Formats: sequence, structure tokens, C-alpha cells
Amino acid sequence: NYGINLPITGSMDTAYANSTQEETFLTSTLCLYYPTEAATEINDNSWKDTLSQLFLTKGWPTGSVYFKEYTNIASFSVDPQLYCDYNVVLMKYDATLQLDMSELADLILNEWLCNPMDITLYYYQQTDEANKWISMGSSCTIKVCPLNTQTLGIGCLTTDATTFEEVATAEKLVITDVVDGVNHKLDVTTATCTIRNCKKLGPRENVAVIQVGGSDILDITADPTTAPQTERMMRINWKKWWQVFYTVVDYVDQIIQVMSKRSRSLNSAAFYYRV
Amino acid sequence: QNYGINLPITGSMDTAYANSTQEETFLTSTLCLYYPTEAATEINDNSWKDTLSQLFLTKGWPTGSVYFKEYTNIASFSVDPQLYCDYNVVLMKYDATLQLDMSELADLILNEWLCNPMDITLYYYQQTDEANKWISMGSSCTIKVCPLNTQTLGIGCLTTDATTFEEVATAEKLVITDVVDGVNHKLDVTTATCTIRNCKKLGPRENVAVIQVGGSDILDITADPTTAPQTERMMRINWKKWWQVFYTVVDYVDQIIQVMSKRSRSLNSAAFYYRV
Amino acid sequence: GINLPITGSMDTAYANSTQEETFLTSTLCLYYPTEAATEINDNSWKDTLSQLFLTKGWPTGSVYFKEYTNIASFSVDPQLYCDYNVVLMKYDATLQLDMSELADLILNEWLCNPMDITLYYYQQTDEANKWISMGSSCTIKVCPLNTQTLGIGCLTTDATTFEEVATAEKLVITDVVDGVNHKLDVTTATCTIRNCKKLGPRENVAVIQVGGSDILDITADPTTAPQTERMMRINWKKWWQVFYTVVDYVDQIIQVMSKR
Amino acid sequence: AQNYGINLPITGSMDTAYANSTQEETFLTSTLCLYYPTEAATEINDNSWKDTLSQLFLTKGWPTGSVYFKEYTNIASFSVDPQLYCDYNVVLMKYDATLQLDMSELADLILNEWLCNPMDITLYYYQQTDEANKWISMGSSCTIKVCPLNTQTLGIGCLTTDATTFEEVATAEKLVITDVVDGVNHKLDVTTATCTIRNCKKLGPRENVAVIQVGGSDILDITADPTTAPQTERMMRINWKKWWQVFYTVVDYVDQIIQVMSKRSRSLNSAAFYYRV
Amino acid sequence: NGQIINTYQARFGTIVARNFDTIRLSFQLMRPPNMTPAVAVLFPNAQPFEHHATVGLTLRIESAVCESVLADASETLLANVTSVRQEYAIPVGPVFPPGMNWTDLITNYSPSREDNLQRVFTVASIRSMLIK
Amino acid sequence: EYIENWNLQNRRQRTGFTFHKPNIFPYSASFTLNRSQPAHDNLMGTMWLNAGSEIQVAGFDYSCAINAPANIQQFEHIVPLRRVLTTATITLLPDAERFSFPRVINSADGATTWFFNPVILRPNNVEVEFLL
Ligand SMILES: *[C@@]1(O)O[C@H](CO)[C@@H](O)[C@H](O)[C@H]1NC(C)=O
Ligand SMILES: CC(=O)N[C@@H]1[C@@H](O)[C@H](O)[C@@H](CO)O[C@H]1O
Ligand SMILES: CC(=O)N[C@@H]1[C@@H](O)[C@H](O)[C@@H](CO)O[C@H]1O
Ligand SMILES: CC(=O)N[C@@H]1[C@@H](O)[C@H](O)[C@@H](CO)O[C@H]1O
Ligand SMILES: [Ca+2]
Ligand SMILES: [Ca+2]
Ligand SMILES: [Ca+2]
Ligand SMILES: [Ca+2]
Ligand SMILES: [Ca+2]
Ligand SMILES: [Ca+2]
Ligand SMILES: [Ca+2]
Ligand SMILES: [Ca+2]
Repeated sequence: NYGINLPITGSMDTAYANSTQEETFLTSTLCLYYPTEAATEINDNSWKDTLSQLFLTKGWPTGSVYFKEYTNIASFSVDPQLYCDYNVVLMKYDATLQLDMSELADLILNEWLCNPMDITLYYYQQTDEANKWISMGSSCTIKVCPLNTQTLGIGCLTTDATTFEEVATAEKLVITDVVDGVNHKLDVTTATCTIRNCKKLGPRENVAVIQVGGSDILDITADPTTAPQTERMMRINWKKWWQVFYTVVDYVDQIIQVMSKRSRSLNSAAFYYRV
Repeated sequence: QNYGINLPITGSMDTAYANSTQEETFLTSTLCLYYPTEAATEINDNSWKDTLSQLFLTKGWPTGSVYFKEYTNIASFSVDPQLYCDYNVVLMKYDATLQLDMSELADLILNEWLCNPMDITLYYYQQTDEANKWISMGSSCTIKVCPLNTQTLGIGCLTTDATTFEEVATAEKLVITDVVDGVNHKLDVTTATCTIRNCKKLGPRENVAVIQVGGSDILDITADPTTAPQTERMMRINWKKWWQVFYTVVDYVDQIIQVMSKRSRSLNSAAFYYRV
Repeated sequence: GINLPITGSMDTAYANSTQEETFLTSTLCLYYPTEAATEINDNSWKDTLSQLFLTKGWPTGSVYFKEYTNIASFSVDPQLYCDYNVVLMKYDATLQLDMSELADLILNEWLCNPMDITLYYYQQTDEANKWISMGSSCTIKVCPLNTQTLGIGCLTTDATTFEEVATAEKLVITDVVDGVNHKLDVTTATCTIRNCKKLGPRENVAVIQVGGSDILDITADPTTAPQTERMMRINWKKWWQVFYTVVDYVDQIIQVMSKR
Repeated sequence: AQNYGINLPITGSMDTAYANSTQEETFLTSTLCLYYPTEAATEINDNSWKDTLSQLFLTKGWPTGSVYFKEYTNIASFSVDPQLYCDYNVVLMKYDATLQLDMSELADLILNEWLCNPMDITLYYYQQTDEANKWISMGSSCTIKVCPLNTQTLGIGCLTTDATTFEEVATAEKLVITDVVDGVNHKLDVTTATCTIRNCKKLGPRENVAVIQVGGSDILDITADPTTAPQTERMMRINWKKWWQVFYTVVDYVDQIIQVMSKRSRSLNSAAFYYRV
Repeated sequence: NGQIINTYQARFGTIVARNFDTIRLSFQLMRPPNMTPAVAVLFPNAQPFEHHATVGLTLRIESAVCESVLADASETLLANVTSVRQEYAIPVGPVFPPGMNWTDLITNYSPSREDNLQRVFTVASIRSMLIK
Repeated sequence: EYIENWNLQNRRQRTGFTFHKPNIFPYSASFTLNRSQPAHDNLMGTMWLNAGSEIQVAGFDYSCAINAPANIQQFEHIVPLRRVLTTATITLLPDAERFSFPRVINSADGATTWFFNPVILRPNNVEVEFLL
């Protein structure tokens, strides 16, 4: 495949294909993430059986639709894994974790190229808008001290650690954006947190986001200027979860249609270590 | 540019060969050696990483590029071997008892597996063809496998009783279960300490070499009996002191990296097939 | 083995896959050690395996299982008479010559002749001429002979001075020097030993070795240790997976065998 | 009968008739030596098994005095100074399972031509030029400790004055073939009282000797290189129950064992001034 | 024949090309370095591009002198040839495309097809002199 | 013959030069990888030698169509000519001899080399078409 450089021509007068959507159903898998509050309100032992029997009539085979359960958006943010061919996430909204859904969908909806960071030795910087520092763990307290040309902290002291400028405080997953082109010093608690210098590639398109409730409050881009609403940012107003699950299983043919299984990554992870 | 679709690639058979660029391969990439945790007991040093990195400096690698990692044994390295750097090479002891488990770890390490999840309670399971396996990793995997006929009745087993199932794995860190293709099976995976996974090999993994240290030369990395290909990347060395093994690796860095390619899935050009 | 030329021609059409018709009209036979069925400890495991063979195109009445106790007890008289025979041989590190000479008896085809040791003296004429002994205890003492019928390093009357090549072994394949006659002291109370000659190898039976690294030097010379297409060997922890691997890959195992 | 050190290009036709059999004259002219461990002559139970074998070699074609028998106690004591004498050599060695580098280093000496220079450890720091340079030490008890220097004669992980800070690549071994990294000057701590170490260069294979591994699996790694484990024509292995089968097999197949070896390329008159011995 | 006969660098309107058999258009898209706020919202640095940059050219040969016969918007000779071949229900022969497809005739414009086309166009010009 | 064809083409009539093994093909020794990767251990595509009057083509698959549909891999090789040949006697043999022994070959960009160890099957379903 490695000769990507040769262009493909094609023609504007050739015939359309014969609707390769039913053959997409047979040779694919589908994992829909649901919070544990769903499985509390569901009140069934064999509701995966009921739903999978309903997925059978949509064109899927039996052994294709799996479900995976997470506790909340904070615990899913620790190490989110995308296991199968088409992933959709069902996330319940509240106004508190307003940023913890924006940065979670920032991690989930894009392909990230992450590299490790040894903050105890080296001084790191960000090259352009594309990279961020994405840090995950059970508790991340990130304190960033900016330096100058002479390796001296501006408005701070390099030696003392209490004069630092904290960016995050006791957070499961953080996406820090700092000033590009300035060497910085870190106080990430490495016992419970790993921070990674990580560039943003193109978006991952096997996973869609279903904000169950609330308002249209989500962004990918960390600039204030652009707050894009992509084709797989979608939202549902809820009263019971059964309307939500029946809504998902009814409109499978529309939800896959805004996704692409070509963006499978061979690993369930989300960060592409050591390129 | 132009990812996705496959293109035919033509080229003249009288094009001039390029330069050596083994220099640039060493000066660009990384390297990761994997030794068992008892090796540093024989080594008797706390500053032999500092020593050996200066030894790797001679053959073109810079200081902070060759990386050293540990593992306790071949069983607990098989719990989750996560290899990612540009060139991985693993040094494993030859245990005459742990013959299959070394072959299992070699089958995991030397091939690339597309991997789908599994739900033991919910569905009934079958394998499509010869490249389809059930890879289960964890603290203790005990797998019992119950075949079913065309009407989902138990063949030699009873789907109610988990005792009458047919036991294929018992308290093993890493299992690659191969059953007959085309028969629906029911499972008894203890999912509290284990995780089974429907995987499918796309091809070999090329950024890892296996150096087994001692013993006789074979790791059966294929399922079938009728072949067991000794590939170019598995290899064997003899030992009395570990220092001779480490010095032999540091000497023949050039040949060991020569027999290992750049892992096609890393490359930009193979982006939207299976890894960017 | 024909010797009248079959001409044939190139550029003629490849026939269709007769592998299915091979499956419908043959008999496949496993040979397992007793310790396998000891760990298996099922009373109807032949049923579940035979139905798994029925999945892969073999009919119902076409797969047979026959035990053997160990490699020593299989080598006293192995009967291989199905259309496709495979054996499952445990690897013992101590029983290393015995696996080699067993697979020599099993994989190759031998034309044998009797051997009355009291009445005659016996030389090996060919390279391919060997002496094959079966029974319960084969104490084989062989002394060479000059041209003038005198013992070389033994007394040709006294049996203590002889030179033994086998001490109470079930199967022994004895190779002595060619062109020299020999006086023999086999124990014919238990052991029957014959003058055999190697024909072309038996393409009926395959050997799945089950255990350690390869040892099989089935050729009598030190020069060649050829690993043929049927010296297969899987590694193992559980016996159930050993049978599931055979049932899955019947196409690639029948593919490297032929009928008799 | 001349031009001994020039390496002239020959020119041979591809229509030359094949010569005669030459095997009978090779059997009448040259000599054969058979090296066996002393456990063989223990299990053989004879004083005159040498004459019994020699008359069987007479049947095979060799004369009476052309087949010489020497022995050794174990692989470790044969490996103290292997000096292999006559025109065709073949050695029988039993696979001890616990020693695997010993047999591979033994066949690394025996199946290769080694051009070796002396060493003085007290004076010089020694680097290896390329891959065929090895450091071969032999004696009663060798214990080699290597100290890698930098480009300033300062040890890397080793103090140049202390010998306990040194690291050992072998201890208490009869023969050691040491391979270290090429281009780095090294300090040594060989016990020079009971061990002599020498600066060796592998010119090529030795053409007159085969090694028959009596029992035990394929283990032989000649080339101290992890990627290649070559299986040449003269690394034969057989399985044993009694030794008499081994001796009758090596006597029956003389015409194959002598065939897979040749005359030694150095020992000819034609290789006069290219390292003749 | 691979040689640059005429070249024109950033000149529009009517141009002239004296002798050619290949036309090479080399235009480039440059991102505008100064953009008003109505333009800067169109082209973000991130991935979702709802407005795609597009740069075009148009090249229309008004009149040309060709040594071989062709068809154009002035003559009606190809129309006369196709009218005669379609009026009398003529089978497809060895040279001309089925139905006198001019796209398939100028796609593979062989010299034998060139000779046939010139002969039949000359006879069509003769008949167009007599028959209106 | 040459002055006859000179005088016939001076009046624009049909000519023919009769050639024994004409040098109609330019020297083009190259290949094409329909399936390739940087490991170069599972390749698929054609190789060819166009020289003088001789085309030697060989399509290779490393998998021997073990995952192709119906265990059949289709190859194709299209050679355009520069001038139209007429009444050609052509020796068509199978089993191209030059691409039947092991060789190492530089890649398309000339960076690395890849190994080619062929075993030869006979060509199934040969279709040779002569397009005008
Ligand atoms: C096979 O191609 O040819 C056979 C005759 O040689 C015929 O009997 C058989 O039906 C054919 N099968 C197929 C699949 O075409
Ligand atoms: C007119 C007709 O029958 N059309 C079908 C079309 O619906 C289908 O997409 C295709 C399948 O490949 O086959 C065509 O023949
Ligand atoms: C034209 C060409 O190939 N140039 C390279 C050159 O870039 C490289 O440094 C050199 C090493 O000596 O090898 C040459 O082949
Ligand atoms: C003396 C000699 O070596 N030459 C003989 C030759 O005379 C004889 O015709 C041939 C028969 O095969 O055998 C060769 O060895
Ligand atoms: Ca501050
Ligand atoms: Ca930034
Ligand atoms: Ca059972
Ligand atoms: Ca299978
Ligand atoms: Ca005696
Ligand atoms: Ca014999
Ligand atoms: Ca040290
Ligand atoms: Ca060296």
C-alpha cells in the first residue's frame, strides 16, 4: 500500500454501486458504551439478550453487537478503550462535568499521536496548535511553571514547588494547552498520573458520541474561535433509558452512515505510542 | 496523501540503488531490549544501563535511544506484553518444561492480531478459518469449551452443566485457543481473572525479534502440525554468563536490526487500513 | 511403483478438487497414548471427536481410534492398515533412539526375509539392508567374520565373548558393516528378528510428535537427518487441544499423505 | 610446481571429461583418526576392539595402519588443547544436556581455521578489529574479566585499577571463545598462570574433520552471531543405545563421512605460502 | 514534441498558440495571508472544512488550422455523413465507430480512420454543394 | 522495396515494409506490484521485458491465491504499439524463461531490494487479444 503518492483518477460518469450497507452489517461489530446508571434503571438480567434480538432484525448477525459498561464519564476517562468496529458512546449530561465531556470527546473522537514525558529531567514545550499534553490516571494535579530564555521562571520560582501555577487539580483525564514555544516545568504527580506530549492527527471515525440529555455543549477544538458540531456529535433528550436504547437500535442505519469502520486502529487504545 | 484505496506500484528494474542509510536508521529510530528480572542479579551492577548505552554509542545509536526493560518470567511477561518502540528484541530463557508457553508468547509477539471482544454469557461462538484464534490473557485463565451441533444441542457436553464441558486451559497466563472451524461453541472462561478475545492474524509483526537463550531451536508459532516455520526473526544463542549474551547483542546490533523491518503499521502510508 | 512410462502432456486442464471424494471413500485413524485418554477421562469422547470429524467432510463410519500403551508397547507389533494413519507420539528425552527407530519402522516400507540364526551366517548386502527385531526382550549379540570363517574379536563357539548391540529392548533396528558375515546370538524365546530391506517410504502414515525438539534420524547414515513432510510435531499443555488441532487441520494433514 | 603466492586465475573448460573414482586411492593413501570418549571404551568391554574395528576398516578399504584411535576423558578435557593430527578426522561426542556452550565452542575451534596472534594483558588494551576476531583462551582454569574503556582510556562501568569492579564473561572454563563489541579498547583479567588467551581470526572452515553428536538434539551454533545458526555438512548427529551401534554405523558409513569432508586446504603443497600448517 | 513553443505567465483574455499538440496548464492555490473576519471563519486550522478552496481555469479554442480533418461548430459535414449512415440503416463496418460516435472516433484517431474520414468528408462537401 | 514505398507514399497510397523480427518494442524492463508492503514478503503483480520483438511477461503471487476468490488470481499486461503492424506471425509460448529463476530486485523508489524465488505454474486461461 506504501506507494500512497500515485493519484487515483476515477471518472464523473461511472455507475453507482449496489448499496453495500447490508454487507457492512454482516462483517462488522458494534459496541455501544452505556453508563452504570442505565443498567441500574434498566432492571433486567437478560436485557442484552432482548436488545441483541432487536439488533438481529436490523440486519446484524447474532455475534456482532457487544455492550461494554463504564461507571461514569470520569472513570471512563481514565483509560478509554474502543474495542470493536463501530463504537458509539452514551454519555449522560450534567452541568458540573461540562469540560470533562468536551475533553473526553476530544480524546475519543480524534486520532492522537502521543509520546512519553519524563518531567523530572527535561523541560518540555509545545510546538504548534496541534499538540496538547494529555494526562491520565487516578489523580492528576498538574502545575505548570513557564520559563524564559535564561531558564528562569516568570512570576514564579523554579526551586520552590508551592509557587507553581496549577492547571488541573485531582482530575482523572486532563488535556492541557499551554503557550506554544515556551519551555515549561512540571509538577505532575507521577505516582497516580502519566502526562504525554501528544499531537492531534485527523479524527477517529469509528466512534460516535450520543449526549443523552442536557444541551448542545461540546467542542473538539481548544481555541475559542471554532466550536464545531460534527456529524457524529448527536444528542437525545431522555426520560427513561428504554426510549434511548430503542432509539439507538431503530436508527442503526443512520448512525453507521455517519461513521466509518476504515478507521480501525488494531489496538483498543487511543494514543499511538512511539509512533 | 491518497490514503485508503490501494494503488498498483510500478518501477524500473534498472533504477540505481540508494545509499546505505543504516546510519540514518540508527540515528532516527529507537531500540528496546527485554531481559528476565534475574539477569541483573547475575550482572551484579546498578550502573550497567549507563555502561551498555555507552557500548551502544559505538554502533551509531545515541544515548537516550536504546532502552532497557525487565520482566519477571516468561509467564508474567505473557500477561500483557505491550511492545511499541521502533525495534524490540526479547531475550527469553529456554525452560524445557515451559515449551508451549514460550511458543504461545512467540505466537503473540511475532504476529499482528486484529482483535474483537467476546461475551461468554450472551452468544455462541465459532471460528471462521485457520487465521482465527481465541487469545485469552490475565492472571488465571481456565477455559472449557463445549461444542454444539446444527441445532445447538451439546456434542459431548451439556449447556446447563459447566462441569461436563471440555477443558482446554487450566490456570494459564496466556492461551491461544484453537478449536475446529465452523462449529458453534459455548465457553466457560473465568472472566474475573481472565479476558478472552476473538483475534485474527493479518500478518507477522516485524518490529520484534526473539532471542531464546539456550536449549534447542524451535518455537511453533503456527497452529497446524504440518508446518513450523523458523522465520528470520526468531533465533537462538547459548549462555554461560549473561555478559557474553549482552556483548553479542551489542556487537551484532547491525545484523539484528537488519533482519527486522520498520513495522508497516507504524508508517504514515498504511494509515487508514489498520494503524496510523 | 510402476516402470512402464505414463506419457501425459502439459497444458491440459487441472482436474477438480478430489479431496472431498477422498474424504467420502477413506478411513482416517488416530493413534493416541493411554495417558491421553487418562487425562481426557470421558466415556464418550470418541463420539464428540467423530462428530467434529463429520463436520469436516468425513462420513460417519470412517474415523477409528486405536490406543497404544507407550512407544515400547506400540513397537512390539504396530498394525497400520487404515487408508490414512496418523500417530501421536509423546516425547521422552530418555526414549530417544526408540522414537527414531519406531518412526523408521512406521514411516518407511520394508521388504523382510526370515533369519534362522542357528543354521546360517548373515551378511548385510545393501546399505538399505538392516535387521529388525520385535518381541518382548531382544538380547542381540553380533560377532563379525573373516573370509576363512574365523571370529574377528570373539570366539565363534563361546557366546560370552560376543559383541552385543541390544539389551532387552522391544524393537531394535540393527545396522552392522556391509560385506562381512556375522554370527548371531539373538534370544528367539521372545524376540523374532528379520533380514529387511528398505523400499520406498510408506506414504500412508504420518507422525505427529507431541513434545520436545526433533530427534528423528530415521536414515541409518550420520550424514542425512531429513525432516520429511510427515515428521510433524506440536507443542502442548493439555491433551484436548492436541486432538482439536488435528480435527481442525485434517486438510493440511491428509494433504501431505497418500493412499496405499 | 611453482608460483606459490600469486593467486592466478585458472581457466577450465566445461567440456572436460569427468575423472575416475579416486576414492580407492584416497583410501590407500591417506590416514584416518577417530576420537572417542573414555565412557565408550568403558562400555565396550574389550582390549582388542581396536583390531576388530581395524579389520572392519580393512573391509571398507583402509589399510591396517591407516586408522588411528585416540581417546579423551570428557568434552572439557578434550577442549584443553585439541590438536587434531592426521589427514581425516571425525570426533564422537556425547550430548551432556547441562553443557551446551562447551560443545558449540569446541566445534567452533575444530570446524574452523583459526589464525591466532599472542597477547600480553599487563601491557596492552585490546580491541577487536571485526567479527572474525575472537579471543580464544585455553588452559586448566580460565577466568576472563573484561573492562570496556572509552576513547580516553577510562573504563566504562569498570575502574582500570580495581579488578573486582571488572565483569566476567567466563569463570573456571577450559576453553573460552570471547566475543565483545568491535572498536572498543578493553582491559583483561585472565588468570595467566593456568590459562593462555590468544587473538584469533577465523580464516574459514577446517576441511578435514567432522563432528558426530552421539545423542541429543541439534544445538550447534558455530558462528558467534545470533541471526545465523548454520548447519553445515559435517555436524552429523546420531542416537545411541549401545556404543557398538555407533561404531558399526561410523564403520559402515566411512564412504559418506569421508565424502562430506575433504583434504585440509592448508595442508596441501599448493597452499604453500598462505598459512600452511 | 515536448518542446515549449508558446508560454503565457498570468495573462488572460485572448492568447495565441502557433504550433502545438499538448496543452499544459500550471496554476496554483495560495492561501490569502490577510483575511477579513468574514473570510477567516471559512478556513479553520482544524479538520471540519465546510467551505473548500477551489481554483479554476477555462481554455476555449475559438479557431484553429489543422492539417487533418475534424469536426467543428461551423461546417455540417459530419452531420451529413451521420444522416446518410443513419437514414439507410447501415451496418457497422471495420473502421468507423458504431453509430459514428465522434468521441470514440477522436479518442482513437488512427491514420486509416483519418484517411476514411477525409475521403467521406470530401464527398460530403461535394454533395453539400449540390444537395442543400 | 524502399524506393517503391518512397514512390507510393509520394502519391499517398498504401505501403508495406516486410520486417523479420522488427524492433517495434522499446527496451522496457520493469515490474508492477498490485499487492505490496515494506516487508516485501507477500507480493503480487506482474513483471515484464519488452525488447526488440519479444515480450516476456510473468505475473507472480506469493500466496499462490490462497485467499483469492475461487483460488484464481487474474493478471493482465497491455502493450501499446507505436505503429500499426499488419499480418504478423507471432510465436506465443508459455513459461517466460527470464523471470523463472531467483533474483533480488530494487524497489520502485530504488530504496531497498526484495527477493524473488519463483516456482512455475502453467498459465491457466491465456487470452491474447490484438486490439486496433
Ligand atoms: C469440474 O470443473 O470439472 C469436472 C469434469 O472434469 C466436472 O465433473 C465438475 O462438475 C467440475 N466442477 C466445477 C466446479 O466446475
Ligand atoms: C435490475 C436488477 O436486477 N438490478 C440488480 C441490482 O438491484 C443489484 O444491486 C445488483 C447486485 O449486484 O444486481 C443487479 O442486477
Ligand atoms: C547518488 C547517491 O546514491 N548518493 C549517495 C550519497 O547520498 C551517500 O552519502 C553515499 C555514501 O557514500 O552513497 C551514495 O549512493
Ligand atoms: C584408468 C582410468 O582411470 N580410466 C578408466 C577407463 O579406462 C575406463 O574405460 C573407465 C570405465 O568406466 O573407468 C576409468 O576409471
Ligand atoms: Ca506563580
Ligand atoms: Ca498550545
Ligand atoms: Ca465431555
Ligand atoms: Ca480453527
Ligand atoms: Ca568380543
Ligand atoms: Ca549395513
Ligand atoms: Ca562493573
Ligand atoms: Ca566483535
